[PDB]
Amino acid sequence: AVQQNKPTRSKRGMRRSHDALTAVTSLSVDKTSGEKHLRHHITADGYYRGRKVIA
Amino acid sequence: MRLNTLSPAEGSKKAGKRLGRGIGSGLGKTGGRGHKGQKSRSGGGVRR
Amino acid sequence: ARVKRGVIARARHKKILKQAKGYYGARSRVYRVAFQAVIKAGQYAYRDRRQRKRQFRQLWIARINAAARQNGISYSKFINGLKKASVEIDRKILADIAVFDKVAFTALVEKAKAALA
Amino acid sequence: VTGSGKKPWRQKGTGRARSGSIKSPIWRSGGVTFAARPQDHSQKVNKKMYRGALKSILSELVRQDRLIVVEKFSVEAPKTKLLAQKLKDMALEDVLIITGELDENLFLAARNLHKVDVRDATGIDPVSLIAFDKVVMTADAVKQVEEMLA
Amino acid sequence: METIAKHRHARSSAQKVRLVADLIRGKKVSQALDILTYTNKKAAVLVKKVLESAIANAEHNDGADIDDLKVTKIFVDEGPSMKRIMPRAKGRADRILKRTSHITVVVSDR
Amino acid sequence: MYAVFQSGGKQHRVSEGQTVRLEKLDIATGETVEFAEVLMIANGEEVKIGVPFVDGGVIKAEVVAHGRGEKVKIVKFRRRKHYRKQQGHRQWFTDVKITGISA
Amino acid sequence: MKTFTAKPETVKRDWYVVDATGKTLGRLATELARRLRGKHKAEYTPHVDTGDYIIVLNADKVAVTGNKRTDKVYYHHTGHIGGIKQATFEEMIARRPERVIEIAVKGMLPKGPLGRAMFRKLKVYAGNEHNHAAQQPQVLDI
RNA sequence: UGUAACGGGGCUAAACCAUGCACCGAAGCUGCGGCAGCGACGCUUAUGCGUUGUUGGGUAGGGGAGCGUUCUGUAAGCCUGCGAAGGUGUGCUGUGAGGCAUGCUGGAGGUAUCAGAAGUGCGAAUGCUGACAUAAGUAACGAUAAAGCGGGUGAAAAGCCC
RNA sequence: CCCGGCGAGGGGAGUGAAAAAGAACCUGAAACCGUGUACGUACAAGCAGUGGGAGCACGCUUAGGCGUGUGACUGCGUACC
Repeated sequence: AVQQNKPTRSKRGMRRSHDALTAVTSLSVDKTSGEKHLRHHITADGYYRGRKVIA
Repeated sequence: MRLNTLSPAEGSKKAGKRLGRGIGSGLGKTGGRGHKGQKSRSGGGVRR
Repeated sequence: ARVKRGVIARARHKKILKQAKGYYGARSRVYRVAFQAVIKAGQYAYRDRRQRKRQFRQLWIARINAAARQNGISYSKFINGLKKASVEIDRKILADIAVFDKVAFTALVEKAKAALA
Repeated sequence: VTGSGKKPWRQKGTGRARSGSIKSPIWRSGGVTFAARPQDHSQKVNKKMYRGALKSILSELVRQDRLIVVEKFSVEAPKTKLLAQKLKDMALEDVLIITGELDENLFLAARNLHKVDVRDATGIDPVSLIAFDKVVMTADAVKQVEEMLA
Repeated sequence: METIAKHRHARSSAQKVRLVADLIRGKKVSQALDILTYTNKKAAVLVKKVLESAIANAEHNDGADIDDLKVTKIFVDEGPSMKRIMPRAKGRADRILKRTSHITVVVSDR
Repeated sequence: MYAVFQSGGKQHRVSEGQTVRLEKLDIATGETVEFAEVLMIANGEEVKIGVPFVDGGVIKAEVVAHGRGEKVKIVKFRRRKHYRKQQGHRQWFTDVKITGISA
Repeated sequence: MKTFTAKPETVKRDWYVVDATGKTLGRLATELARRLRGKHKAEYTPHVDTGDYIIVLNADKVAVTGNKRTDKVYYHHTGHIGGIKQATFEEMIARRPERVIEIAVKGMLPKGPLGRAMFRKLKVYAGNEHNHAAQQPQVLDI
């Protein structure tokens, strides 16, 4: 359960090739306030789909 | 004469044997005393 | 006096690490593996000077055999004809003629085919 | 080396290499294998070999025209500017002056001169005859270095 | 104008920040700010603060116009890791390394 | 228009004006040399194959330079037998400029 | 001066038709290997594919001497528990006839990427027709 | 475990026996170029010039000749703020250890030649000390008594306060 | 002075001969870890080199090619003590 000899930096980067983060495609623009937010998430301002829900 | 022109007679200095200073030096790695045994050891060798 | 040995050891290691340029992995960086790789390279280079002198001769022999069999004679009977006509052109120039100058190789084939018969 | 003679770990069982002292020369801060002592490097020269080298050195000091014999060499004040003007007048820059009787008037006004050292005739030494560019010697001091050597 | 901005001895590892810093290379700095806003990582918070500070330096210490800026070169490389003893079992010791990093953001208009 | 000839223990195949590097001769850096032993002279179509050193034809060549080649490094090693050895080698040449292939 | 070395762009490779109607398998395959490797061209180069594309028709009509029609067995392993599959000559001639000359030539070619390339040169067909008439291949009798 | 008793393809010769001539084939031998050791021989023996002949795989081991580092004398000399030691590239050069010049960094020392002395040359000793990798962003985050919500405060609250 | 959390850290300013001499402070190597550019690499098997060698990219030129970097393919080749 221990390595027989050390793995190279070559085999390190190949394994970390799948560890890359995926950025969001794009954010949405609300109809009234026009601020950016995630899809299907209420704004930091409390707007969601043209409707203020939370002060 | 000068102090930087003096020189000994040819054959005066022999410069000694430095045991253990590489492959190409002749002696080196066992320094001329063979492989294992009582003569190979530090302080070893039988008495007179 | 006490001799410190930073500069002479660093010089001896830069000497070996400079010859290991182009080697994969720790053979280009780590000194021990670089030293083994450099001595292995020197051994192979000696051996391959000898093997180069062999491999080019067998390449020329294959080219002369192909171009002579284009003319209708195998390499053994072609070399025997050129030897019995006392022609001292070696296999290097016969390969160079075989590739470049087909009519000169044709005349050499006709000379060997005259000399064998 | 200041330290204890205790084994730093066990003989077996531990993963590390064997060791039996922290004063071992392989170790750091604890050390030297073949440490040094104060030693007398002075080596014996035979009297005939010393005097043979002295006669060879004086003969080559003549034969290379670096020997100058002056009958009287003295300075009449202990001022060094008088000795400096005397060696400037004699075209002398780096000299060994050998006088058969050590007068203090000459010895004191040659102290601050770098290239000029004045020896008695008994204080003649061979590296001082080689090392100096010119040697001037009093006539009775020439007679003295004769009657000592040969 | 190159306009470097650094966060030296950043309390995070170089790999954990490098994972975030490989997302905003070459990006126009509005979309880079929006990406670092909507990335749910602590390295995104650190890298977003250095990017905002680099914008501020490029507006103040030299001329203007953040609407034409673009992130040329952002790189993270490790700093001085501090050594802490973590006691493991059966009496033995263990030295865990609290790793730091240096986050450098270079944003230009070019 | 080319000739085959034995210069320094090996055949060369040279054309007009070209410069060929071969072994060291006792020729100055600014002198002439005449290779009268020519093995094969080909001119257009007329190929004169030499039942040795054909007939009459003499190659004229001028020595350009006399330097030593690149250094090869001989490493002689024997694993676990406590033996290694290095030696450099730089092989002299003469560069001759072929001035004329005589027919 | 140095030697000659063929370049992988300026090599000209002709197309050839060979009929294997009633021939020995090994001697046919040997001349195929000779042409496919490039041992016949005067600008032969070992590290360059200088061979000529060969179309081999009537690949089920190739013959063998002796009892090798029934006695020559073709072993290959599936890489599995213990599956060693074997086929004689006539059953391979019935089922996949082109693979006979494929394996026979593939054993006489070099090993590595280059031998795989000069085996990609070979276009063997079991029938008398071929679809490569756009390449205008000459008849090669041997 | 898989053909698995030609190395393989394949071979009725591409097998065997006899004969014959070619060719391939080594670092062998020969051709050309260079270095060295030994022995004869004459030059007038700077005990080096040449001519020939022969030798030149090497462990343990014997013998011979050199390189480099630090320090002392030469040296209150010589190089050096129009740039030293060091570091890092490049190019020449020697049979080799090596040497020399030079671009960049550095910002004050270096040291010829010929001698002298060594804490004089590291890859290995489960070598010693410091640094940094590897497994790896993996295991784990320490009792399975248990948390949820509202307001606060703050740049930020699952954990703090109420 | 600006970003930052009346931070940490940084960018200008200013001192200085020099701030890649900024207090983690002369020089600042190697291992180790990055960013950018050139080449190679997703049908090809193994001490990772060595001999041959195309292409590509850079410099230059007696305009013939060299020099530098990588190096498909190919013969040979099972590390050191």
